[PDB]
Order: sequence, then C-alpha cells, then structure tokens
Amino acid sequence: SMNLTIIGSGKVGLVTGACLADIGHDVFCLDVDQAKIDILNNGGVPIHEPGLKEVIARNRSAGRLRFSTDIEAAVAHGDVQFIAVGTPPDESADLQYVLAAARNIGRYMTGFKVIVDKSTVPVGTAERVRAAVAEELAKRGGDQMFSVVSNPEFLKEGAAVDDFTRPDRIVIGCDDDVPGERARELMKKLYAPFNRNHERTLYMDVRSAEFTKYAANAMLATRISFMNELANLADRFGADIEAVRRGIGSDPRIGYHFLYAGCGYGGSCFPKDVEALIRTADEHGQSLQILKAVSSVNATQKRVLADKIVARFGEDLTGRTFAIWGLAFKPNTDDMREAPSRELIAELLSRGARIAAYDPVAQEEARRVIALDLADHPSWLERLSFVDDEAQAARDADALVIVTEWKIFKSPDFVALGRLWKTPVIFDGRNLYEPETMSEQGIEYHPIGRPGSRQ
Amino acid sequence: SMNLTIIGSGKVGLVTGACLADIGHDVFCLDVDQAKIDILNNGGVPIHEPGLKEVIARNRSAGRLRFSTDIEAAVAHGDVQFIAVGTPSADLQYVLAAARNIGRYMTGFKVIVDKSTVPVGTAERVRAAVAEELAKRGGQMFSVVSNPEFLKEGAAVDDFTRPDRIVIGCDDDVPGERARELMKKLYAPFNRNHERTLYMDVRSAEFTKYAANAMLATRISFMNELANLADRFGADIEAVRRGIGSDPRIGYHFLYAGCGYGGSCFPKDVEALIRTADEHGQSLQILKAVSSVNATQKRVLADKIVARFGEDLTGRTFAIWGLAFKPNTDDMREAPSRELIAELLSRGARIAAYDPVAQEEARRVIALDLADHPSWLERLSFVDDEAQAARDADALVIVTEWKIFKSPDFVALGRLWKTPVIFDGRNLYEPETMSEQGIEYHPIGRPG
Amino acid sequence: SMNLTIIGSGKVGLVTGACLADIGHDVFCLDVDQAKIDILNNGGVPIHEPGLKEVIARNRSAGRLRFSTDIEAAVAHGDVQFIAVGTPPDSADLQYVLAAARNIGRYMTGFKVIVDKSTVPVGTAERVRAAVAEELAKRGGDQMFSVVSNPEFLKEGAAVDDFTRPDRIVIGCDDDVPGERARELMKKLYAPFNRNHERTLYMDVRSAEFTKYAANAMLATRISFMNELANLADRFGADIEAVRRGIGSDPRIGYHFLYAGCGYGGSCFPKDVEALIRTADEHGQSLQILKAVSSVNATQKRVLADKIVARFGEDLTGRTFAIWGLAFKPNTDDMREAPSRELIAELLSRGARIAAYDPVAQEEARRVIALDLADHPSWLERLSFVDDEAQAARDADALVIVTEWKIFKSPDFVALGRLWKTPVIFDGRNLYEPETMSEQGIEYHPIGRPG
Amino acid sequence: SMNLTIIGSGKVGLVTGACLADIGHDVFCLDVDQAKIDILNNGGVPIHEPGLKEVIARNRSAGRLRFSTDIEAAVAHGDVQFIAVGTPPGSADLQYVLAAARNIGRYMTGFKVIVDKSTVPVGTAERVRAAVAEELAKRGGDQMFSVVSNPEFLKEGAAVDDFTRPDRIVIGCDDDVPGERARELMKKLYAPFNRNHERTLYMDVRSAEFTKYAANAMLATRISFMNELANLADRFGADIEAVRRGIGSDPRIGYHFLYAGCGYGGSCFPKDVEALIRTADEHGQSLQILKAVSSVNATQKRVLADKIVARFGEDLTGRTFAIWGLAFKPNTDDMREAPSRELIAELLSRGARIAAYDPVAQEEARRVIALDLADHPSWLERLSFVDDEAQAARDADALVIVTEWKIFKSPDFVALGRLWKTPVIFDGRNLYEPETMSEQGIEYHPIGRPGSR
Ligand SMILES: O=C(O)[C@H]1O[C@H](OP(=O)(O)OP(=O)(O)OC[C@H]2O[C@@H](n3ccc(=O)[nH]c3=O)[C@H](O)[C@@H]2O)[C@H](O)[C@@H](O)[C@@H]1O
Ligand SMILES: O=C(O)[C@H]1O[C@H](OP(=O)(O)OP(=O)(O)OC[C@H]2O[C@@H](n3ccc(=O)[nH]c3=O)[C@H](O)[C@@H]2O)[C@H](O)[C@@H](O)[C@@H]1O
Ligand SMILES: O=C(O)[C@H]1O[C@H](OP(=O)(O)OP(=O)(O)OC[C@H]2O[C@@H](n3ccc(=O)[nH]c3=O)[C@H](O)[C@@H]2O)[C@H](O)[C@@H](O)[C@@H]1O
Ligand SMILES: O=C(O)[C@H]1O[C@H](OP(=O)(O)OP(=O)(O)OC[C@H]2O[C@@H](n3ccc(=O)[nH]c3=O)[C@H](O)[C@@H]2O)[C@H](O)[C@@H](O)[C@@H]1O
Repeated sequence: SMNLTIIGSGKVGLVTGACLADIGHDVFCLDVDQAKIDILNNGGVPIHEPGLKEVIARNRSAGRLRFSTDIEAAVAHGDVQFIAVGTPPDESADLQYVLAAARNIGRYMTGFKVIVDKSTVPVGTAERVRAAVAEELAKRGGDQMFSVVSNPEFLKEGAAVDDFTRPDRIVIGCDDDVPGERARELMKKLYAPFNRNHERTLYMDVRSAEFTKYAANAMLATRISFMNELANLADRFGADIEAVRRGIGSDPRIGYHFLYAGCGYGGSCFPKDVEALIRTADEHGQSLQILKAVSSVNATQKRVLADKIVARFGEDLTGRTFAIWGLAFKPNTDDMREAPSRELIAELLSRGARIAAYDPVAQEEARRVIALDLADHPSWLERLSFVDDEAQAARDADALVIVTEWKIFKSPDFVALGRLWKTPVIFDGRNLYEPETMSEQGIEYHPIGRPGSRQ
Repeated sequence: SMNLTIIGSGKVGLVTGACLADIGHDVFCLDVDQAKIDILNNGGVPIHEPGLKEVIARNRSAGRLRFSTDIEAAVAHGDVQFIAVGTPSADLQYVLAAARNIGRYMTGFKVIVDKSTVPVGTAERVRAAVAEELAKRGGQMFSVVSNPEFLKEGAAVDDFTRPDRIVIGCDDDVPGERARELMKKLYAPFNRNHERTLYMDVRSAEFTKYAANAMLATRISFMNELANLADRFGADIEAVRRGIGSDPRIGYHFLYAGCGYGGSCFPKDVEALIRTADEHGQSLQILKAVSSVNATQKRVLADKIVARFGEDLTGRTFAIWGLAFKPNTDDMREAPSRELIAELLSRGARIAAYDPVAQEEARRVIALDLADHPSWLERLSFVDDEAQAARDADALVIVTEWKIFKSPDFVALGRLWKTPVIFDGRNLYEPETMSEQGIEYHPIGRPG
Repeated sequence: SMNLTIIGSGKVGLVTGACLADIGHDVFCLDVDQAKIDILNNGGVPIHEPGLKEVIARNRSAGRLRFSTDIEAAVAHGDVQFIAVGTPPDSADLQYVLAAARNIGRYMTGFKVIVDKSTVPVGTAERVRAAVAEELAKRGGDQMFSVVSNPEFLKEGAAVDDFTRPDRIVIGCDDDVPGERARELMKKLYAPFNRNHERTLYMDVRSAEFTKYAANAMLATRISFMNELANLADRFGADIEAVRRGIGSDPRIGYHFLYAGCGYGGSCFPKDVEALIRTADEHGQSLQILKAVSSVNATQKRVLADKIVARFGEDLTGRTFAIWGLAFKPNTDDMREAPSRELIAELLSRGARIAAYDPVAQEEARRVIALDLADHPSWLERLSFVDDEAQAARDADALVIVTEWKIFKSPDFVALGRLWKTPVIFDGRNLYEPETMSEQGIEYHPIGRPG
Repeated sequence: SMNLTIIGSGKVGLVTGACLADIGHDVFCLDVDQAKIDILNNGGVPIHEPGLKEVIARNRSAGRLRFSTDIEAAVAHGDVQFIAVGTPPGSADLQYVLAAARNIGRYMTGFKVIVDKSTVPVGTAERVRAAVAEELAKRGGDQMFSVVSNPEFLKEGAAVDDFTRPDRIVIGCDDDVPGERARELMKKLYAPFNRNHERTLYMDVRSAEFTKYAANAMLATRISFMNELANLADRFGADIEAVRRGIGSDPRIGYHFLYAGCGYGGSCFPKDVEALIRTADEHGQSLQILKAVSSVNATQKRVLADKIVARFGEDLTGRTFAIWGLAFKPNTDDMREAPSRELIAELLSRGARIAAYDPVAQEEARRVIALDLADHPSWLERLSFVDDEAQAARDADALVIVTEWKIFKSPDFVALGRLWKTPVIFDGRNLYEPETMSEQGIEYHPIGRPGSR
C-alpha cells in the first residue's frame, strides 16, 4: 500500500484515483476547479461513468480517497504523483496544464518523487516535464532526485471503470538510470495486483511508451477509415460491406474488431490524437501519408448521410422534416465532442429542413453544443427541436436518420412509426438492420456500404 | 465424395487439387503447359511447397489424382470446375479462356468456382462467356461461385487443410442455391469442429479477398511510417509493436516494420484494387498512401547506406543476407532485395549475396532486371555460405529474416569483414547485444 | 424475429427470456407460481441479478416480454418452447420438466421445437419426447416436433453478461428431418450471437446433455485438485499460490479456477457432481476421479473448524468468532451449500459465540441457518448477525474469512485492533499476503500457504 | 555473457546447454559416460531431438560449447552450475544428483550458483545444500553459495522449440543474501527471454520444486478425467470428442490435453505422478484424486485388449493383429511406459501373432519388448516388425492404432482392403470420423465414440 496523488479530476484522473484507492492505496486527488472538488466531496460525479460513483463513495468513507484543491498538501502526500490533467487542441496539443502541474511538484518537493505522465501527451513531453521540475529544484538548491515515467491510459469513455480494473495491458516507460530503475520497481509494486494471473504489465523506455499511446489510437482510426473507404466502394461494386467485414475479420491476423463502417469516428480522443500525431510528424519533417489519408476519409464520411439525403430529396430541403436518432459520438455516453450528428444536423438545417432529434442521454449536452455551433444562424436553431421519445421524432418526417447505434434503436415499433412519419424512409449511418427485413417491413432503407431495398 | 476438376497447376490449383483429393474426392487437374503436366506425372513438383510432393504422390497412387492437358476430358470429368489459373492491371484472359472451354463442352449442370484472385464482378464476365458458348449450342444450367484462396506461399498445404475460414459466394436463385449445397457437401470435412465456412453473395466474396490483402498491406505500411517517425522521436518501433499489439482490437500480427512488403500477391492485389476503384470513379486515399509508403521503404536500406558511406560506393563491398521476398520460399517477385541490389550496384559497389534457397531464382531475375547494365552484373556475385559473403565487406545488410540469420558466428565474421557494420531491414537482433559485440548496428525504427 | 415461450422463471428462464426478447423476439414467460408472476408484472425481480431489472423493464414496455400463469396461452404462443424449470435433488428430480413437457403435448397446434435448457441428466430429452408423443396419441396428432438440448452456462450473479456475451452456445439435435428443422430454427434464433467468431456448437442431443455435466465436473475437479495440493503444501512448507501461478502459466492448464480455499458451494456444482456420480452408478460405472473430487470437498468444508479447534481446543465455550462472508461466493446472496453454514454449525456445537457479516446475504443466511439448526435452539442464541464488518470483530478470539467479497480485501486493521480480543485470522480464501499480515502484527492462518 | 556448466547430457542437459550457448554463453557440458561424451565430440547426437544437432554444431565451432568428462575442470569453469542429471529407480533416485552436488562442493573456488534443473522431489534442494556445505566443512571453506530451483518444461521431441520459446521460466530462490545474489544472476542469465512479455516467474525454492510435479499431475489428471468420461460415453451413447469441444470452449477449462485414448505413457508423467503420490504418503497424506488418476490410466492401457478379446474371444490363437504406432507418443522414439507394450504383451499371451509398425521406434521397441517378454521366448516368435505400415495388415483379423503419428491419418484403405482378412480397426487415438469409416465399409471401434459395422 502506497500514498498516491492524482492531478486532474476528469475521466482519466477520477477513474484512476478512485480505482487505485479501491485496491488499498491512499489516494489524494487534486484539482484547481474548486466547484468540481466541491461536487465530488458532496457525493456527486461530474462524469457519466457507470460504476464510478459507488467506487468513489466506498473509498471515501473508508479513508482511502480524498478530494482537494490544496496544491502543497497534494505534493506533500504522494511519493508517486500522477499527472492526469487535460490536453486541449491549440493553433495542436496544449501542454500548459501539464507543465504547470510539473512545476508545482518541483516547487514544493520533499524527497524522491516518481512523476507519472498519465495524460495523453506528445513524444518527448516527459523530457519537458523533467526540465521544468529540475529547474524549480535549481531555484531551491535541491539534493532530492526524481524520475519521470510514462504510463498512458487506455480507458474507453463510458466503460472506464471496467477498462481500468481489467486492462488488456499496462504500459510503463522508464529510464534505465538509477532513479529510473527505482521508479520502475515502485510501479511494479503499485501495479502488482493486476499481474496475478497473466502478466499484464509491459515495460519499455519512456519515449516508446509515449509513442505507443498515439500509435494505438492511430491504428484504431485507420481500421475505421479503411472500412469506410471500402464501404463507399462496395456501393459501387454492389457488394455488402458487412459480409466483407466477417470475411476479413475471420483472419486472426486482422481480427474482428473496429471494422464497423458507418458515418465516421468522433469523440474527445481519436480526432485530437490523430491530428496531433500528424502535426508532431510534420514538425519533425515527416509527412504521415496513411494517417493523413485516414483523417481525410473521416472528414468526408461525416458528410455521407447529408449527401445521400440531398441525393434523394434535392439540394433544397425547405419543407422537409428529418428525425435524428442518436446524438452522442458513440452509444453509452453523453459526450458530443466531434460527433457526426453535429455535422449532419448543421448541413440539413442549412438547406432549410426541420430537425427533431432524440438521444437517450445526450439531449442537454447536444442542445448546448449545437447552439454554440450554430450561433451565427439563430434562424436555423428555430427549425431544430429535441424530443423525449424516439417515436415522437418521427412525427411527419420525410425520413428517419440513425447516427448513433444505441441499443434501443435495434428493435423499434415500426408500426407505431408507420402511423407517424410522412414516408417510410430510413438512412442508416450505423448499419443496425438487415436490409431484407427492412424490405419486407415496407421500408425504403439506405444503409452505408450495403445494398438497400428502396421499397 | 465428388468428382472435381481444377484448372491451373500453380500454387493455388496444385495445392487445392491435391488436398481436396486427399480427403477422398476424385480430382482431375488440368493445365495447357504440357511440360508442367509431364513433370507432375513423373513425380516432380514445379513449386517449393513443403508437404506437397508426398500428398500428390499418395493421392496419385491411390487413383484420386490425375494430371493432363486434355481439355474435353477435364470438362467431362468434373461436376464442380475450379478455375485456378493465373492473373498477370489484372489480366483476365486465361480465366475467361477456361470459362469458355467449360461452356464449349458442357454436358449437364456444372458448378464453376472462381478460386484465382479476380476483380469484383469477374464472376459475371465468367457467367456471360459461358452462357454465350451455350447459346452457340442451344443449351443445361450452371452457377458461378466465388471461393477465394487464402494460402501463404511456402505454407500452402498447412493453410489449406487447417484454414481460418472458407469463403463461399453464391447467387440466391435456384441454380445458385444448388451450387451452394454442393459446396457445403464438398467442404463438410472442414466443418466438423467449429463451423469454418462463411457464406455470402459472390460480389462480396470477390471483394473480401482484395480487402483482406489490402488490410494486411496497410498494417505493414502503417508500422513502416511509424518506424521512420520513431527514428526521429528516438523511440523503439518494436516496443511500440508490443505496446499496440496487446490491444486485442488491434492484434499482434503483421506489425513488423522493416524494408517493405514483396511477393506475388500484396503488390499486385493492392495495385489492382486501386485501379478498379479509380475505374469506378473513386480514389482510395488510404490504399494509395499504403502503396506509396512501401515503394519508399524498399529504398530505405540504400538511403541509410549512402548516408553512411556516401553517394559514390565505388570501392565498397556489401554482404547481402536474404534474397527471397520472405523466408521459407524462393519466390523473388517484388523482392526488396532486388531494388536494394540495383541501387547499390548503380553507385559502384560490389555485392556478395547469400540466400539458403533463392540463389538460382535471384541470379536469373536480377540478370533480367539489370540487362541494360552488363558492367553492374560483373560486380555482383552469389556465395554458398552466409559467412563468405562477408569477406572484405564494408557492411553486412540483412533483407530477409530466414532463421539461420538469427544466430550467426560473430567471431568468424569478425575475421572476415572490413568493418563490423550491419544494416538490418528486419530487426533480427537486440541493439545492446550488438553494442556489446562491438558492432555498428543500423536497425529500422529503433535506436542503433 | 420469432415468438418464444420460456417455462420457468428462475435464473435460467428469467434471464434467458428477458435477454432473447432484448434482441427483438416476442417472449412469453410462463410459470405456475402466481406470486412470482405477480411480482414480475409489478416491476419487481425475485433474484439478485445485476442488469436484469432494466432489461426486463425495457422489454415489457416495448411489448416484447410478458409474464403469465396461463398454460394454454403459453403453448399457443411459442413455436419454440424453452423448458427452463428447476431440477431439485432427490438425486435429480424430473417431475417439473416432465410436467412442462406434458402440457406442451396436451395443447399443441403445429410443429413445436422443445428446448431442454434446464440442466437435466443424459437421456432426459428422450423422456421429454416420450411424454409429448403420448399426449399426442391421446389426441390423434399428425403434428410433429423435435426435442433439442440447449444447456445453460450462466454464472449466478453474472447471468446477464454471461448470456449476452457467451463463450459458446451448445445445441444438440437429432439428424432426422424434424431435428434438422429444429436445428435451422435454432440457427436462426441464435444468429445475432454469431456475427464475429462463430459461437455456436452443434452436436447430437445426448452429447449436449452430457457436456453440461462434464463442464461442471471438470471445474469442480480443478478446485478439489488444488485443495488436496493445498493441504499437501502445508506439509512440504510450499506456497499453494506460488504453485497456482506455476502451473497456470502452462496454457494447457490455464490460470482459472485453481483457487484453493474452504471448498465449493452453491446451487450447481454439488448437485451436478452428485447427479453425474449417481447416473453413472446406475449405468454400472463408478466414476473414481469424480467420487474423489466430491470427497475432497466434503472434507475441505471442515478445514476452517479443524484449524480453529487445533488452535483453541475441542471446547470453544467462552470463545467468540467473527465470520466475514456468508454467501457461497461473492456477488450473490445464494446460501445453498455454502461453506459458511458447515463452519458456523461446527463452531456453535462446540460452545462458541458467532458474529457473522455479509454485505448481501444477511437475511438469506439468518433464514437457512435457522432451519439448519432448528433442533438446537440454544445454538442459535449464540449466533448474531451484524451490519458492519468491523462490529463482528468485537471481543473476537479470531476473525474467519469464508467468502472473498471485495470489501474484505482492504480492511481497517487498526480499527480492528481496537475491537478483537486477539489478532488472529483464519483465511479460507487467501485474501492477504502472509508477510503483510506479519508486519501488521497478525497471527495468520491461510489455506495452503505458510502463516 | 556468463560461463555456465551443465551436468548431465540427456534431453534436459543437452538441450539446455546447447541452447544457452546459442544465446552467447560459454557452456561446459559435463558427463561421466565417456562414450556419450565421445559421440557428441564426433558430431553425433544420442537423442531424437529435431534441431539439436545443428545448434550443437553451430555452437561448438563457435567456441561456446564443450563436452568433457573432466569433473574438476567443469566445477572450475562455471559460476552457475546446472544439475541436469537423471532421476531413476523404488520411487525417485537422488544418487546422481547428490553425487554432482558433492563434486561441486569438493572442488569449489568462489561463489557458485547451483541450479536444480532435473525434476527432483520437494526439499531436494536442501539435501543438495547439505551435501555441498559439508564438503566445504571438510575443507574449511569461507566461500558461499545458493541452491536454486529452475525446473524444466520441455516436451520430448519438441525440446529445442520449447526451450527457446517457453511459456514461462520458473525460478525458486532463498531470500537471504546469497539467494538474492543467485536470483540476480538468474535474472541476468535469462534476460534475452524477457524482451517481449516478461516470461520469468520468481518464487521460493520449495514452491518451484512443487510446481513441476503439480504441473505434470494436472496434465495427467485432465487425460484420466477424459478417459473415464470416454468409458461413460460408450454407455450413454454419447461422443467423447463432441464433449471435448463442448467443454474445451470454456476458457476456464481450455482445449488442450483433453484427448481420450488408450492412456498416457513416457518417461515423465507416470514417474512424476507416482513420485508425487509416494512423497505424499511419506508425509502422511493420501492424494485421492491423483491416486484415482493413476488407477484410471493403468486400466485404460488395458482397454484395447479388452475390446479385442470381447470381439474375437479369450483365445486369440490363430488371429493376427496389425499394430500401427509403438512410441509412447508421436514424433519420438521413446518406448518408456508406452501403451503399445502392455497391448502387445496381452495379445501375445493369448496366442495371437503381431506385426507392428512405427516410423521411428522400431529398433527401440524390438529392444524393450524383448526385455519385457524375456520369460516368454515363444511369444516373441509370434511378434514381427515391418518396414511399411500396409505390410503389417497382411492377413490381419484387425488393425490396432495406438500412436497417432501423422502418416496414419490418411491411409490407402483400398491397398489395405487387398491385404487384411477382415476390415476391422480398433482405434486408441480417435483418428478417423466414424461415418467416414462406415462408408468405407470398415468395422470401426474408437474410444468413447459410437463406432460402426
Ligand atoms: O485515448 C483514449 O482515451 C481512448 O480513446 C478511444 O476511446 P473513445 O474515444 O472513448 O471511444 P471509441 O470506442 O474509440 O469510439 C471512437 C469512435 O469511433 C467510432 N467507431 C468505432 C468503431 C467502429 O468499428 N466504427 C466506428 O465508427 C465510434 O462510433 C466512436 O465515435 C479508444 O477506444 C480507447 O482505447 C482509448 O483509451
Ligand atoms: O493472395 C494470396 O494468395 C496470399 O498472399 C499473402 O501471402 P504471401 O504474399 O505469400 O506472403 P506473406 O507471408 O503475406 O508476406 C508478404 C510480404 O509481407 C512482408 N511482411 C509481412 C509481415 C510483416 O509484419 N511485415 C512484413 O514486411 C513479408 O516480408 C513479405 O514480403 C497472404 O498472406 C495470404 O493469406 C494470401 O492467401
Ligand atoms: O451450472 C450453472 O448454472 C453454473 O454453475 C457454476 O456457477 P456458480 O454456481 O455461480 O458458481 P461458480 O462461480 O462456478 O463457483 C463455484 C464454487 O466454487 C468455488 N471456487 C471457485 C473457483 C475457485 O478457483 N475456487 C473455488 O473454491 C466458488 O467459491 C464457488 O463456491 C458455473 O461456474 C457456471 O459455469 C455454470 O453455468
Ligand atoms: O516433465 C517433463 O519432462 C515433460 O513431460 C511432459 O511431456 P512428454 O513426457 O513429452 O509427453 P506429452 O506430450 O506431455 O504427452 C504424454 C502422454 O500423454 C498422452 N496424451 C496427451 C494429451 C492427451 O490429450 N491425451 C494423451 O493421451 C500422450 O499421447 C502421451 O502418452 C510434459 O508435457 C512437459 O510439460 C514436461 O516438460
């Protein structure tokens, strides 16, 4: 059992801190946003993460988990200091809060600290974190040493508590000098309870660990863009992208996962990380061709639903009504960041249509961000409504558009719907239904990468 | 037990036919190259495929496997006719020619199986050709089926008998559903544990084959770009591989950066898919990038070498370990070694190449490659022993990671080369092992 | 989308019915217990299964899931009829299964596919087939059917996850023409579970029936195997946990279910192991390994008392023991065959006072332990249940751990130090690292490790 | 790079020594059998291990691998001393291990790390420690050492692959100062095996010693487990192979080592399972599951004869049986504890003639069966060996398959039909699919499945 400090209280820090406490460590979770800290200390949780509330509560009442804004108390407490603060897009990749945390650790250090970069940060960030802390130690005459370590984060939004407790792997990057080898043993000790069956931890140098995180997200992004290009080609060949998915996923060298063509990828991670890796690379004088292509295919894909709609109803959608099913960038979250629904709704509104959107969870967040998106077009927002019931969105719709494959959308009341829409047309950005089931249900179906039914 | 005909006697047809026989079918293997057929009938095997000779022999002597050039007897024999001929962007002549013959001499209901890798919609052309030759005859029904091939060169017999999956594409009309049942019957012995077979429409089966090879190609090019980025960040591409392969969504396989991909399949298929797409008015951005990264990567060894010894390599000698496009084959098609050796030769160097298996094939293709430069060829030799290549070398270059190169006699070598320098296009050795062995190591995507 | 009927509303039927609905099927869930039906139709859930309430609710409001006691309506509804009723030892009581089978035969319209989901002895599907064919003969029936075996692989307390993301789905069918028809229907029904890897596994019905037993029997064998080695480790002075990692790292053996402790319990392993032994004796064969496995477990359930008696004496009058964990495993409230019951009885019989704690099974335990010990009112007066783990430790001579619920993994050893009489812990689950206990000043008695 | 000595030149020592050299260590391989040493120094290899010859050659010519009978030179050379000598019979014979230990103590210079590689009984490392500390007392020795357990997990005939790409490496060390020093040395030694996943697993020495036996005992249990269920399947009319797929698909159970058949043999499982049972009775505990496991195997080795006698009668005089497979498993020539030996004995004793075939073990089988049957010269005259699988079938009343060598998987059933007396096959390894046999006109008797006629 060790004393750990986590700096930052978002998905990464909140989950990491709570869960490391849950295995018997004494965790101090620090943040500067006093309201966030106040809310946590009053039994609330600022993020939609199944499991997280009960774990936080359990460990607070047990004396293992504390929330505060006391910077000095935080650095005093932990021998291991996790940097888990955010990294906002710039112009790409804003290191200010990370370096600020690093500075404070250097400013008030007593003895040997292990400083862990948990937040997703660009290769070499750990050297800047080391330079910042070594300096604040020079302004103090410090014969106290430290090592910076890379321990990236692999949590999926809305599945973060499971992903943390039952990880595929744990990546640790350490220097092989003497401080580094000391920090390494401490990480070994810290993560022991995760290595009791298969050995889940994976050791490397810090620059490799930093890199790994980006490459991992970049490959997952490539897989998706890959299938999306092929899906648009399938429409031309008359093939079925879903048959092809089973077809190539059955080769264990490729695997079955993340090959789901649709209306593109969004969220707080892929687009940021892909972009950041492309920039870093251009800055080192290298042009990532494949990743550049991957990023371009996605920007295009986010426009595919509008294209299909415009191709079917015309350039001018004045007088049309579209039901939108699903707003969040993926199911089981309320995160609207980079969500395909936002680009879709904008295009449609701009061409004169009325939109009735439904999402089991993201209604509020969507209303907020889409209002900001469209600030310069008040008159568009007047043609956008949110409804409380999936079927209600369909009232007088020329078509229903599915953009996030939430479970409730998989088995709808097609008869109740038949009584509501103007025409039984569905555009499907996630391939939820089997075309010929749609055909027999009398529905004009427009999937992505498969043949439709159109009757 | 059914009677099958296989048309074509290269890797795909030879292995397919022999192996389908070995499970009790009566296989007629047809080809027009009489010499090939003569060789097979005299116990020889025109391809380097472990296992294949014994399987062919076993089944010939058992009366289940026959080789001939008799077109009509072939068509007469098989109720299922596999088209397994070659496809030299994307030349359909031999496939259509086989299709015609089947139409020309058909008796009853045939199931025609496109096994050879062919572009989406090829099965409709094969259907049109055969229906026509049936109209010149007042004709009996048939269905064209897609059943792609997933054999790795040099491991083809294993890959056929214990497949990951079997892909079958059929129409859902009544001929098509009849062909389907026949395929079900034919492949029954492969479905006795897990159900290995996967049914779909024919255009999707055709597509699957290309997408699969294109995804594999992407994974490689992907890691190669990252490898060249690692060199700049000072990261270790191999650590990264472990780092991202441990995510089961990504997987551990085909993430080996190096000097690029080669051979008779990836380059052809990736190019073919790009063309077909442009022809349908779509530009595959990712795949084009993937193809461009590989053309570049095959030049990476030369670049590192020129960066270290200069633009003019006159008076240098390089040892080349590995010629074949990958280990455990003798196939020199699209092999990185060919681009490397050309570049080096063109800048004045002497080359001594070694490969456990491909020496003859390499000598042949490299002579053709460099026909216009006789004087280059005079500076190229092949040797019989890996260490001999090293005699007076300024450096040793590893381009194919055959097993014997994994544990070399670094002392014997030390007695032979001019300077202990190794460029490594496959990342065989651990850098610090090389450092302690006194060796100047240039890996791909790692610190040296 | 098909119309399915599920007969029985316990773990197997409730979860199976709700979850098959959730993928778009129209499910009629039938049971005779009107109170159970009434509770379900009023938004309640008679079992502790995470996920299950929301899935039931979701699908009721969507018109895909219905609960009733109307036998005839149930048979009329489903073309596929799941028998998921219970099978109470005896050894192995088929009455409710046969009774369900009869009703199906009694009111059948057209071709039915009858699916034995409940765990039933090899050849049960022939008895189900005989029962239904007869009721059809009392009716002059030119309607056909096939009986199918589709065993269940749900873990209590993880049943909803286990159903939706299964290792494999086992289907056993005849290869006559009715059977091959039922097979296609099962293929159709289970399609959505085969979209990545092919999860479904076809075989004959007797082999399917058998598989279920052999699967539980092999898991039981692994545990009893490690338990015997654990008691051997105490003699060699080795560490059973080191050995577990030692042999678990061979992929032929694997890492799971090798956790020695105070034995196995619950509503499945003991029943199924016993059943398979009986069936075998009835077929003139003595399963030696399984018999040994069963005997090792009966012994292991006494190990905690033995260790305790060896330390404090044959007469425990004047001693007090804290009991942490009552349920047969963590994350359930099921007290069936729970080691804690044999432990608590032994200890009470020798004069001790017991204070037991469990985060979930308090009520269930109080109920079953009262029945266990009905002949011994005076024993029960020496048994209390407490609401807070630490409270159990008040004046305890030792703390005994019998179910490794997560909250027990990181306890307040100082708070405890202020409460117990002596810092002694007997550990039936190996929760703690011995030398951590040593430095914490604690006299630790694990199973199969040095203390 | 370290200097290592390996004591003993059998599978364990030969492979270990050669392969540790192959990663750059300087290996001295010691043995007392001068002929064995002579054969190795002349490019020969006393064991059937694919890959081994080339590795040995490679490393000899490179100056990293040496074979000798010079005891003192051996002790002088290695700072790490692997005990890899044999452990024969009585249960579990420690004499050669203790003798090696003594020599190490007799001639030690500085700090040695002594590694018990050979499979030895729990607490053997204390006896090795006692023996060496004593020989140091007869010499007045400051010099310290630590005994370490590093068990072996090689499969016979696959030993080179299994060594170089291991599932895990098990190391047991004391946690005193000598022990922690030996631990670091082992960490250093095995580093090149930990560059991807960390393959090495540290524990105390008694647990390491135990691990080795439990691992074999669990593998043995799985097999006997399936064999009992196989015999129960015959009664229920179920298919044991369907059950295998049925329970293998549960990742908690896994797919491996669930092949019912005519039992387990070889130089390891029976020895180790027996040893574990004895040690246990000696510590006053009766291993019930293991005892049953051992009992089920002894019985299974008799199943083929039982099925044959049930079919043709108590008296097999005038019958002839083809035997396909002799080695205890495929890809080896090891006849130890092979099921074929118990089968052939039974059959011969009832008057039958036997024609046996094996692609590799013919010589070794002739030798051991002759010794098994020394007291029955007349039996051996009714036993022949043949060079071609099909020749065994000449006039056979039946063909019996006991080792599932690959060549048996696709036989010339027509060629055979022209040779045997009746088309009858008893299959102790379940090679063929029953209904394929049925259509081929063959009376098939598999283990734990329904047959034909
Ligand atoms: O860096 C991070 O923090 C995390 O980023 C991602 O997680 P996240 O963005 O929350 O969720 P994903 O499940 O990756 O969703 C990505 C987007 O791709 C889309 N997608 C996903 C899969 C697919 O097959 N097709 C597809 O379009 C999803 O709808 C979603 O919009 C990764 O999945 C995590 O492993 C990583 O730790
Ligand atoms: O279409 C076909 O008939 C076959 O082509 C390919 O196989 P192949 O070209 O024989 O050889 P691979 O083993 O795929 O290797 C191709 C190239 O990839 C390179 N490679 C592979 C993996 C890797 O990580 N890095 C890498 O550079 C190899 O050096 C090699 O030159 C596919 O792997 C087969 O599944 C397929 O059936
Ligand atoms: O037939 C059934 O319905 C189910 O029965 C069991 O599930 P369950 O009864 O919930 O309990 P398990 O999780 O199997 O645990 C069995 C007992 O063995 C004990 N055990 C388990 C694992 C172990 O390593 N050691 C050990 O002592 C557990 O504490 C528990 O008391 C099986 O695990 C399921 O696979 C099966 O579907
Ligand atoms: O202690 C040792 O030296 C070695 O002993 C065994 O290896 P081995 O003796 O070569 O034989 P195995 O391949 O393990 O099989 C042994 C016997 O079990 C039989 N077997 C195996 C698996 C199965 O499902 N059924 C079965 O009958 C084999 O046919 C053979 O008779 C162990 O597999 C290795 O872990 C260990 O390193």
